[PDB]
Amino acid sequence: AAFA
Amino acid sequence: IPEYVDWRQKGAVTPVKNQGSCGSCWAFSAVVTIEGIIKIRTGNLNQYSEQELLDCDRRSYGCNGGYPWSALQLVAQYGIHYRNTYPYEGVQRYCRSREKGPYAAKTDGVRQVQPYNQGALLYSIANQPVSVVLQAAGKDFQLYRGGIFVGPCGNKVDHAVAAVGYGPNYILIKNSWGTGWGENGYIRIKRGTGNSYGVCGLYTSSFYPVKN
Repeated sequence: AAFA
Repeated sequence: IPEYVDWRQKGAVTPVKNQGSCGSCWAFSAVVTIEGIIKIRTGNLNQYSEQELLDCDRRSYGCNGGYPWSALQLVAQYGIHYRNTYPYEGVQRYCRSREKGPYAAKTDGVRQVQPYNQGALLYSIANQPVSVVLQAAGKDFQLYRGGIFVGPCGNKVDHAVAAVGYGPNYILIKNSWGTGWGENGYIRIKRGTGNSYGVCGLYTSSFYPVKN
């Protein structure tokens, strides 16, 4: 998944 | 491999910043990475635009998700502008790179540090700062107003920051929040405990460009  | 490594007093890191209500961790962490290296050889300290990285990196999900390791790669491939010719606004938009004109900074590659190895993290952090991740969704790390974070926290990595020094026992990290957090936008986590993953999962996946 992507880092926010 | 000094007993102490601070790049601040080394003239490598600039003032602190905030991503704001923008989930853009990743682009900020990067700008600091590239930045560091850029000043390590040339002897010229610069503030590059993260906003650009947001609007340009479609591989990342801008204002809410990304890969500190796309950003860098991106730069090396293309480049990156100043934070003046592309100041941060906080909202992802149309790539201005091209429209902005000639690039100002452009690296010569990106490499990753072998996950789960402090010994390895340091070395690289010794040769030049690095982009590192961890658990911030933390309710403690969220409240940190100065100290040495031990926890509690988890292994559910989901926020990217930057390491700009370490000590015999504390690792120094630059946060993408205001200077109204931790110790003036800075936070010291503890190393050497056995926790391979590293407290808050700070040893999961780290990175950095290359420069000749």
